[PDB]
Amino acid sequence: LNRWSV
Amino acid sequence: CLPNIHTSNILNFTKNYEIFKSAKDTSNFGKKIILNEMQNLTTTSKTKREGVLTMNLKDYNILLNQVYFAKSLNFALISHSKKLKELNVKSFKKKYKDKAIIYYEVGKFVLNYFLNNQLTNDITIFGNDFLNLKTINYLSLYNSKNKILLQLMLIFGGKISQLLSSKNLVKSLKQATHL
Amino acid sequence: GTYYFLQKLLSKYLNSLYFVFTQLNQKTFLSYWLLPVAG
Amino acid sequence: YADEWGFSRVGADFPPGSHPSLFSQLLPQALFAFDARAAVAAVAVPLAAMAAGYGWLWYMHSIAPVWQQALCAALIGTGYAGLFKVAHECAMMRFIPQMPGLQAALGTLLMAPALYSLPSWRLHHLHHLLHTNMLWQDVWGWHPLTKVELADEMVRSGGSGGAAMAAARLVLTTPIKLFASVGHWLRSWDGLDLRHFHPASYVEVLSGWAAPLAFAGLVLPAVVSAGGLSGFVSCYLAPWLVFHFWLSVLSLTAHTAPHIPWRAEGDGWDAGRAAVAGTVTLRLPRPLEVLLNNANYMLPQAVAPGLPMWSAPAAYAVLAARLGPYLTEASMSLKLLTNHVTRWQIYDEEAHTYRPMEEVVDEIEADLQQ
Amino acid sequence: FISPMTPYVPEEEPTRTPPSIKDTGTLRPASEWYPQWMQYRRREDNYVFWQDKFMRCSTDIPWAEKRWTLFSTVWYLVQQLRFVGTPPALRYVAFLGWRALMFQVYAAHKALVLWQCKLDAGLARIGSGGATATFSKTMALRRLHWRNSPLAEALYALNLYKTGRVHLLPPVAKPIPRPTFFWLF
Amino acid sequence: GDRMSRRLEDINKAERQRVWDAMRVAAAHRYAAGQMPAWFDPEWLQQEEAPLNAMDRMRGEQRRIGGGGGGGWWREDDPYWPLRDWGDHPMRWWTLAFAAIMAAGGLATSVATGYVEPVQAGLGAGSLLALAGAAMSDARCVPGALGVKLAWAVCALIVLKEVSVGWQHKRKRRLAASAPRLELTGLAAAALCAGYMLTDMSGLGEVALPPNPGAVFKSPDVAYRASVWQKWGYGQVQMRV
Amino acid sequence: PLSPEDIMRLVQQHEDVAAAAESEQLVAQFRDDPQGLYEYVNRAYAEGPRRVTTPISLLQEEITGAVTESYPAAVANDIIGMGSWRLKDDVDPVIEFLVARLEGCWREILDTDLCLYPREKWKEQGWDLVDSMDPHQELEGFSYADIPDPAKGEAGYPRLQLENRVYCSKVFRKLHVEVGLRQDGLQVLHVVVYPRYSYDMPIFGMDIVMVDGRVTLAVVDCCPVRADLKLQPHYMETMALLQRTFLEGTDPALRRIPEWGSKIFSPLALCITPSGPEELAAFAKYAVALHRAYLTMSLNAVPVVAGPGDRREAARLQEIQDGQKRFCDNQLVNKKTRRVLEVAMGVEWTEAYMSQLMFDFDPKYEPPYFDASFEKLYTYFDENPSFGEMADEAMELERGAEAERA
Amino acid sequence: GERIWAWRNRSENERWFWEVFAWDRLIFPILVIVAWEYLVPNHLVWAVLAPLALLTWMSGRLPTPATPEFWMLAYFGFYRKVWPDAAAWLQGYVVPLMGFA
Amino acid sequence: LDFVTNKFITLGYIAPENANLQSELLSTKEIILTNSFKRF
Amino acid sequence: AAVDKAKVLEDVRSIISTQLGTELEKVAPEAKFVDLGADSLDTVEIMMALEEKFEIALEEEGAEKIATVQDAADMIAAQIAAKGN
Ligand SMILES: CCCCCCCCCCCCCCCCCC(=O)OC[C@H](CO[C@@H]1O[C@H](CO[C@H]2O[C@H](CO)[C@H](O)[C@H](O)[C@H]2O)[C@H](O)[C@H](O)[C@H]1O)OC(=O)CCCCCCCCCCCCCCCCC
Repeated sequence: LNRWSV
Repeated sequence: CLPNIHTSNILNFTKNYEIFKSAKDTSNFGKKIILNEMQNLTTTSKTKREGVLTMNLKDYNILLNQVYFAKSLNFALISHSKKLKELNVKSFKKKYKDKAIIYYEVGKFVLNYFLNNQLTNDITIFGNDFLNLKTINYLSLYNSKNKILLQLMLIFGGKISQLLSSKNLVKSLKQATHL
Repeated sequence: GTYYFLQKLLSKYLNSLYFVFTQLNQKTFLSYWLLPVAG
Repeated sequence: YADEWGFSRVGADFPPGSHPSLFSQLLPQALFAFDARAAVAAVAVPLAAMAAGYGWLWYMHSIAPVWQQALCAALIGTGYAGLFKVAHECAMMRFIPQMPGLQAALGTLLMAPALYSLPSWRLHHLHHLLHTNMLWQDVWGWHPLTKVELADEMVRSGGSGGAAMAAARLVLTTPIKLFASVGHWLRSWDGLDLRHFHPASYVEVLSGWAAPLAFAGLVLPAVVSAGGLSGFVSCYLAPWLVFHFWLSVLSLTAHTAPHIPWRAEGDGWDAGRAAVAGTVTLRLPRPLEVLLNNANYMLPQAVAPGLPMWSAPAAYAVLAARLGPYLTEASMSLKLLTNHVTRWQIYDEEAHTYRPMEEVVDEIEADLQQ
Repeated sequence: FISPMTPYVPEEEPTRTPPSIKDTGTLRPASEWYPQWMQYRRREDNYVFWQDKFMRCSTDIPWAEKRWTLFSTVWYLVQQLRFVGTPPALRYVAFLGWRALMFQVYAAHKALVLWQCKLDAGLARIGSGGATATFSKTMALRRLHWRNSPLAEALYALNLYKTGRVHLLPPVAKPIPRPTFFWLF
Repeated sequence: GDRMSRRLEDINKAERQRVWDAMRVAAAHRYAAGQMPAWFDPEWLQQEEAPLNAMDRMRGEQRRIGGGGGGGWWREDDPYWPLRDWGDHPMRWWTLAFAAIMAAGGLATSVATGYVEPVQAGLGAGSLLALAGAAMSDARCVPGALGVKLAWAVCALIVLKEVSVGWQHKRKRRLAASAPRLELTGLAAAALCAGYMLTDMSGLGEVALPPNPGAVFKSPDVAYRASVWQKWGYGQVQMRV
Repeated sequence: PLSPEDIMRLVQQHEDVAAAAESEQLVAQFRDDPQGLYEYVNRAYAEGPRRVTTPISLLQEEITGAVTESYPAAVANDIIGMGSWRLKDDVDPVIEFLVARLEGCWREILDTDLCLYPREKWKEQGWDLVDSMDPHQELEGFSYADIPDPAKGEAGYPRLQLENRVYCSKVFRKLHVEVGLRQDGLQVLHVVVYPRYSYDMPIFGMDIVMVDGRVTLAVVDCCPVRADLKLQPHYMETMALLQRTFLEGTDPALRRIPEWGSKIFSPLALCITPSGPEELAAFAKYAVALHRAYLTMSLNAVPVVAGPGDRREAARLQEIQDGQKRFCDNQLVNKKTRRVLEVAMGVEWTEAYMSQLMFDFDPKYEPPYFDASFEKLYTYFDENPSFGEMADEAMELERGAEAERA
Repeated sequence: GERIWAWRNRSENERWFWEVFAWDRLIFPILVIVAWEYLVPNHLVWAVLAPLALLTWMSGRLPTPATPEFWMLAYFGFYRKVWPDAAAWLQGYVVPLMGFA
Repeated sequence: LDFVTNKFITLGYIAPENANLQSELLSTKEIILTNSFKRF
Repeated sequence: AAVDKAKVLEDVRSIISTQLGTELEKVAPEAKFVDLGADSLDTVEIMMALEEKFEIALEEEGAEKIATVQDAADMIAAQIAAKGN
């Protein structure tokens, strides 16, 4: 999905 | 100053243990419910439902100290051990050598248990050998002759048991003044 | 218990994902146009 | 003379050292079979009687006379006593041994209307079977009031008064004695205490308690919600009391007589002397035996705990032809009931002399403290 | 089988963090930064003041306090508004007000405990005639440190009132474990 | 030295107890499967303590030396008998008494008025509270934890219904007279709820919401972090650890 | 139509049919392969080493390449041999082989319940190793190598040295091996296994007396404890079957009955004077096989309890105690024999050894035992462990990968 | 700072839920699906097929029956909007063709 | 010593076969030794 | 934990004196509180003041056996040593 979300 | 960490029991077992226990809950109280479902005189009220680790982490730490010393304790090591389990699911000299090795190990651990446990101080502790230079300096500059002799007994217990458990072959070899 | 030994005697016979949504703002802001228009 | 109390065929004397399962070899293996027609009849005939009674009840609810309501309630209670006998066979693992899951589900579903637990019931009845006619230990059974205990609550409590000297004088001197299975049912909950039980059977005991609790929390509010107190006494409470009357009468006539003694262990108590000599077989008319599902024939089930219910009268005929003088029979009549109510109340532990309450009280009353 | 005299008391994992090393336990406010007993201890053995902050907030967190639930999801908003949503100046003046109020309520509780000692002596006279008229100072400190359950207080008071026995005390109340209801809290 | 011999001993004792509990749980699962050897005794599953810890405690102790719950003495000897650990939950007789008075009050109210909500929300909740009180008779097991949770759920539902919806038989003509409020039944159920919370509810704390990827951001376990990554839909995000 | 007499007879039928059933259920294990009671060591050697399939050993083989191997208990005790005996070098090869076989049978069959006898009874008095020239233990038990053997005629000659090994178990109150040596070539092995005073079990006995390396007396027996001096049918059948299996030839009587064994000897008791290496080998095989059969039948033995209820169990317990007392007294009045090897270690010390150790009877003293029986659980769960839900997920991923790849 | 550090170590899940999950993956998809079904006419294309295409393009995942977006489009879409029309057409064409009614 | 050696052979050991290229003791081998050191 | 028992005793004496009314001299180590004429409740108030001053929890079991100023300072110093752990 998104790298900064995890 | 950050002193050395290569300490066989203390800052290896405790270190790896808190590292392992800090990553997950590892609480299985509810899984004890099957202990209350054992005397139903019926058919049901098993398989991979067992989500409990029946392995001591001390054994994995013994392995991780046999290697890379004499990788850490995580779930990848346990998965590798499970995978290796799934993929795996003239003689008198051998007898003499095997007997010498096992009696050395047995005597060493017998001496370790007797000195460290048969002498607060409740749980059985199996202290470990390989005194380093720091330990040697502490025991030489401080403590006493008895406390040095205890470490020497810890050192020599295996050879003492090897000597005590060995067949003298002179009385089996020599046949019939000082006869 | 009172029936501890009797109960002992008669018992011994004498997919991988969650059901969650996916974010729609990872590609466009256009889904944010529905909120004020519907409000 | 022992037909002076309706105890018709009486037993002379039994030698000790014998075990009741020992006599199972007297029963041929043809009786230990599965008759599917007999099983279906044993479930269906009392269920047919219960359905007929309830259809009558929905026919005439309150326009009916009291005696007509009482007769219909007696029919429903007798049908449920037959269904409870079926559930007792399911608890004893001898109704459908091929399907233990269906056996357990059927027993629990047929014991839920009685507010009884299948695991607790089979536990207490196995305890009663292992301690049959044995003093101070059987509990789950018609343990008599011994003159020693009447003496205790007669002198250690002071004079002739007392809570257990008024409760006992109300129960074991009056026809409410024929409804003491209500007290047995209250005792059967074990205080809702799990500490009596093995820790490995906690889930079974909890589920066995929960299914009657599910009944009393779901079906009973629906009954009071569909007729009130008038629709609850006539629909559930009167059949419940009739079923408890049948259970009390069968249990009281099974193991209580002047010629049957109650001895503690080590005093001379023996399993054979307590089972195939300490059991009185109640005899009922054949429609009553069919409706009660042969629940008065408990002696062959005691001597062979794998013998199915439908073969019980045939196996009892075999045992009465084989054993001979050791068995006791009694026809169902007013004589047995009036003797159990007015005469056999207190058991002195000296010559198995069941006596009226007062006559024994008189001894421990005008003597002991006097 | 291997029954060791004393019936085995299972030692469950802790559910609450152990109280801080600067705590008083007596409803009195703790000190501002330093718990004031360090001055009566040697230097370089007072290392366990920061070794309480570590393993009270970093390394020995009980896993019952890391549980994610609906109540903790709601409570994160309260804590976030307290820490990053409210200015530290207003937090400081509210902290001063709470400190003063807690000092006042500690003085009130101390006076109440002394009056309970007087009531202890009175109930110990009515029940032993006139002989025993003292009071248990250990029980006084137990009331002050909130180590007593209300049932223990009532049982001890009744015990004084009808047999005396000042120095026969109820058991100390165990700490209340953190309640958990699945995904709710 | 000490403080590390003590720490090592406590770690060894805790790990031995964890291994013994895991071993008896797995042995239970295999014995119920009929996959056990013939020498296995299921009574060993009743050994709660680890055998080595039991032996160490034997060594230590050999080198060193109103009518509920249990008994009752009433101002003569053993005066603080209610606080003794009898094996049951403290609120067992309270929840059994509340079940009894709820069933009795519901039956009496439905008989007196004719409304069926008092009997349906009466005996129906009293049976659940009686089952919870039965399950709380041994409050050291999973049935004990489940019983206290079920009793709290029933009492919280009673409080919620009383203070949100109200009682149907208490419906009146005026809107201000309807007034769901909090009467004695809701007060008793809330007091029981507070009693459960303030006596014991810990147990089955492993059942919570599944751990977020924010939990395992600083976790030292790459396998656990990747498992949470994959379960929460991310999966293919580069870990770079 | 049944009669009280025939009800009692029917009880008798059931009662002794259960006995018959138990007896054949105990003999059936040895009925098929009696040579398996002796050739078990050779069969375990032919089985060879077992690769230890534990996850720790598998990880050791995967990383270091070192393979952990285990052996069966039979070849384990064959590797051990005599063991750490203090006098293991001066003994005869026949005595050493017999001691190794019987001690290995003890440590293998009676595992997880074999305790060492309490040291305050035999070891704190220094009776584990006694020397004739040092009766007061002035050399801390090192006299066997600290003192040279006496010269001929010189006081102390002949020197007598006795080493004892006393064990306990769940079903056995005393398993005693005594090895005695003397300068005139005489060596004595005395192995006695005592059941407790709760089992209807015979006392196992063996005495091997040899002079100058030649065996002169060899006795093996399951001495009964009952009043009629007869054994149970399983013991009689096992002894007859083992005699047929291993004795084979030789003279059929071979029983001098030297006026003292007649009160303790079983009808199938063996007391020979071996004449030939073939007869000695046959006796050694028979004796090892009989000891293994005795220990194997010890596994399913059930203790006899009494008190309330019935008194025939109390009569059986009194018969057991009387039989054990009779055996101990008959071995104590043996002073026209083996006690002559004593007296060199005094007469009062001979009494204080004979009564206290070996043949000792007491109603009130039962030796404590430690039945672990959970080391089986620990070894089972080291062989077949559970690795947790995370490892289950990892193995699921691996299985899916191999399914999609292979 | 000590209390913030303690609370930040305690929570560690609620902060990710409130910073990543709560709007973008819980509330916003629900809001846009409800808003779209409230806005667009009761048409099969506008209530099912066009939101299917738009959600697939915006999220990179087709709404499989294992996905909650499919069930939101099945209830707030097909069931709330086009199922009445489908019902009428079905009861007047297929149900008699099945022989019923 | 003999008892611990007999119970240690059956558990397993590293044979000196030189297929390559013991200070802590494992858990079952520690249970065996602690059971042997029970005494009385 | 190497508690300065001299400092602990000096501050304990100061607290005892401050509460009662005596000077620092009259509060001697071996002096009993009974000598100073602190009543039962007053002794309890003194223990409370000691708890407040040292910011520690007094060892409840054993507070009935605090007789000397030296005993009070010794129990307090043991608690100061046991606090750090
Ligand atoms: C010399 C300067 C002149 C003024 C100074 C003193 C005069 C007036 C002081 C403030 C007003 C009265 C305060 C009384 C009750 C405290 C209010 C409260 O709820 O309690 C506040 C708590 C207490 O602070 C923190 O509290 C934490 C939690 O403890 C307590 O936290 C709560 C206390 O409410 C609960 O009671 C809980 O049970 C208890 O544990 C810690 O323990 C610490 O004490 C501390 O970190 O803070 C929190 O969580 C909430 C944070 C924000 C709340 C702000 C409330 C008031 C702000 C006033 C701003 C106006 C500015 C003008 C100046 C004039 C002031 C009127």
